[PDB]
Amino acid sequence: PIETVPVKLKPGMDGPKVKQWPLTEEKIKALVEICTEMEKEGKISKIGPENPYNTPVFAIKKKDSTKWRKLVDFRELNKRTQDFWEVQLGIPHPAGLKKKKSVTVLDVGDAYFSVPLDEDFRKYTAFTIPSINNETPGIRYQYNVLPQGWKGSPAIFQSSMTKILEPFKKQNPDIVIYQYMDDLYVGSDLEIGQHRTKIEELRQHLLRWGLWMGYELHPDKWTVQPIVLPEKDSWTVNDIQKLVGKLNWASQIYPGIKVRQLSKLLRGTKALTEVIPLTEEAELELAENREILKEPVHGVYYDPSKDLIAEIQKQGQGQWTYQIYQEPFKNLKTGKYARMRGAHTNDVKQLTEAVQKITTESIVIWGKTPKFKLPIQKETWETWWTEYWQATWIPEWEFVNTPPLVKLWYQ
Amino acid sequence: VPISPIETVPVKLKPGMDGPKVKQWPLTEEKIKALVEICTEMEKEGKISKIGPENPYNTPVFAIKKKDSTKWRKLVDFRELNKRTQDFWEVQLGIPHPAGLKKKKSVTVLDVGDAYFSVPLDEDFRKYTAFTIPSINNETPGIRYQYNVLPQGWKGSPAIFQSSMTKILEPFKKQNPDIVIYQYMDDLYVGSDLEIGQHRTKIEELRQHLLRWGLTTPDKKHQKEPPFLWMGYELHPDKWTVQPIVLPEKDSWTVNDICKLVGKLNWASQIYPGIKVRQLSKLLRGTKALTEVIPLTEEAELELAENREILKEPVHGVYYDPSKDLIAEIQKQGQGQWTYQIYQEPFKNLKTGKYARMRGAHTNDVKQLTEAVQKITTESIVIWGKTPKFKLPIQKETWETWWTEYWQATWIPEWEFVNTPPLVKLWYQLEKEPIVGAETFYVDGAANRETKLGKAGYVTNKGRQKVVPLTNTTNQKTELQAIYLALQDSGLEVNIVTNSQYALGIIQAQPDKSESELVNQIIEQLIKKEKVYLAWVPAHKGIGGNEQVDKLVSA
DNA sequence: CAGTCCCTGTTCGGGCGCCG
DNA sequence: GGTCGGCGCCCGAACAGGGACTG
Repeated sequence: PIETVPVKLKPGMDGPKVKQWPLTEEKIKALVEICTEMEKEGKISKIGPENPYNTPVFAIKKKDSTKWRKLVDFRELNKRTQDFWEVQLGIPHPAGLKKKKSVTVLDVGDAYFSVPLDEDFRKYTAFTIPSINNETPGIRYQYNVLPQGWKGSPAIFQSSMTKILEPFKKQNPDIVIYQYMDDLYVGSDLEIGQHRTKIEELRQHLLRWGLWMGYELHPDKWTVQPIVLPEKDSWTVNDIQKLVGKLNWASQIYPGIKVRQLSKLLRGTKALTEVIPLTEEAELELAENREILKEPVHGVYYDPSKDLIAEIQKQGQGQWTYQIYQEPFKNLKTGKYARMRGAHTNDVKQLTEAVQKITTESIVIWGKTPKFKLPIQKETWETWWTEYWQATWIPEWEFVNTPPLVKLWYQ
Repeated sequence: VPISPIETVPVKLKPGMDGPKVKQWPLTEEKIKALVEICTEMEKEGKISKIGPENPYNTPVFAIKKKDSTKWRKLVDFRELNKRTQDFWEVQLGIPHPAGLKKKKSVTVLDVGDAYFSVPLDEDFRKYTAFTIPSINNETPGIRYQYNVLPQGWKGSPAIFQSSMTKILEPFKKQNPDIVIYQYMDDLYVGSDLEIGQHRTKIEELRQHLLRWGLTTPDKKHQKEPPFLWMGYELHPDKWTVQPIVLPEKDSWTVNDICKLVGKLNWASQIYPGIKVRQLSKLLRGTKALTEVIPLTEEAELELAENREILKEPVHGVYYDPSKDLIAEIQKQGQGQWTYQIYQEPFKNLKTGKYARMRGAHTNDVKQLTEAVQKITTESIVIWGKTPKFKLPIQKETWETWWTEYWQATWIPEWEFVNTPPLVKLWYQLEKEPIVGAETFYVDGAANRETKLGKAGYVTNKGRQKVVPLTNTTNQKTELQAIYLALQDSGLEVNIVTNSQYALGIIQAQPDKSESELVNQIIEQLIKKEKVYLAWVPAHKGIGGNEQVDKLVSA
């Protein structure tokens, strides 16, 4: 007995047409049980080949979670409805969420199943469930309610969500609540004890309206990775050549970097292992260049109209660095991850972990997901990444092949 | 016209166009008899109906003989209707494989006769399926029919029958859960661990459940005794094999004959191990005519004789046992060729295969081995839904050295080392620190875009020097030439300084094969060395001898 | 400064195999 | 003269995106 909000694609764009990739047995079994149960609850219904649209589907398990979770790769459908969840019914991003001491994530995707979907738009939510060894043809479905992982779902549910959070935001006006996709970010400066207590109050406050886990964050402890020069007392020809090359690359970001007095120490055709004393004019150029790296880059700020971009570099020994930017060399944030799950044994698991951590930070700081430049071969990533995904959203990515220049972001 | 028991599928046209209006082809008198004989028969059974002048649509039609039968097949040239019919999403995601089947007590195969003509078409769409049957006389106006069922040649016919068939089988497969029904078009592989008594009862229940919707299971295509002919294989109670493959024995080979040869060799490689089509595929490159005669090379004749000898011995595959682990073992065949075998018991192959794709201009065996592992992994998940355990001809320490030092993310699933030469290894290792007591070569090279002339040389810390003029070259080839010179004129341990990102990006990937002959010579010189340290410095910055050698190779 | 070109990688069109 | 859909392989042509050099 609920009225449906009419939704349309962006003008001049058809629906998504993406093939379903192979799934493992444990994933296919977990999807047949969930879809049959969701079909019994009227959430989805079977369809036929007259629907030319299709979106890939697979299953995940969140961190320390036994229960499987259905996940649809609506990235193509979200690109073709971008004018809806921005111009019409967007969500404001609180600039204070990134400043809180503790921020918790709540999977509230189950609440979207209460609102019906516009009848004309259900044709685009179509997805196919594959079978092992192609025993049976594709078992296709379409969504009758608000689908999880669709950017239009939190937009339509926003009005209903504000009225549920109103009794809680009144009693707690100092707590920041942000909604992104199937997730609800709740941040507070309270002590770690009473913070989790207020979370349980919000959990029971959501259970009485029809809605169970928790992932804790600490944005006040988020650190950045600056560019650092080595503190060597005896410099060789090879060290000075590596230092000049790094300062030459860094000069694209800090225009005040000079390498004139240091390059003068590399005049003769000397052996790389030969020790070179630093002149008086070179020692000052090195100390001054160390101070410019302490200064912030001039004219860097977040532009809400531009897209975020993330680059990741594999530094070995379980070390991974990253930079987020909108315009090249105008990095909004840098950092380095170390000792993640799969360190010293699995690179793909570490890369998957890094992307999820970075995307999480991009949601807390700017409320956007970046487009990643992944240091991996496409076929290597497209084979293993679903085995390690533990998030309800999926960022966009491309694949780069950049051999190491002068190790700019890690000593 | 009576109503079909099967629910119909609503089909539309693309917004902004109408039905087909094409003239009929001149048909032979032997095909005219075959069409009028079937058109008057399908009209009696309610499959096609007459239409008057109110149908302004028309499409061609012809006939093709059936294989090993005197019956004809009616095909419609719906190429103009398909370009206007709505797009469909095909539900056939792949092809089943016998290696994915599990051992069942009782097995039954049956085929539905005339499947398309037993599934109804949409009521509002029958008007666009209008065609004309030319009579024996060119002056006769001819008979005009329209389809009431799924035609043959329409792009929506296969998808509709597959989806309609699955909806009819769901109530049976819901009541009989332990019955494995492989559904591929009209072939129904039915198996069960039930006793042979209750098995035939369930088969007749299915033959009556399918009969309630217009689907006939004739006893002609019914199969009750092994070996079963299913999807082009021969299913025996304990093994399987492909149906007999016939290779052409032409004395003069054309380009199209090689494609038919390569096509059947790839089909044979799924169970016949060791098939190589490297030298035979080298005959298809740079050719333009399908009917152009091409002679067989000495390497192609040797590769063809080896594949024929493998096809002489009979090979067979086993079935999948979910109780025991899945093992996959790869071998380095030729230069750029890999073969693998997937099995659960030693020498009892589920299936075999080959990987020989050349990705990029510069590569090594570790890269190609990783690509092959990935191809096997995806293939394994399609057929069995799991990733096999790998036995790889590469040392554990070899792989550990590669993936930890590589800049790209790379990984191989749970694997173990098998000692089967040839082994995959890294042919040279670049040092991480400059070598003490090694001569330091500052190389550079430049060229001119117009004259295509350039120089390439080096300057060392011991005063050594060389410059070489180069003709018909580029800036990139000269910078590689300057490093090739430094390797030739140096000892076993040598430090090399360059300003070329392009050259450094190639050598650090540790390639062992390349499409460029200059790179292969750089590789051969790097293997001869004991310690090599490369280094990059920015150009035009007056750095060491890199500015002195930049001025020598300027012209 | 934007314009090329040298290089490499990806994507897609088209032939065959196989199945219904 | 020659129908549709699916999957696989092989090739070349067209597309494309980055780096060093030049008006």
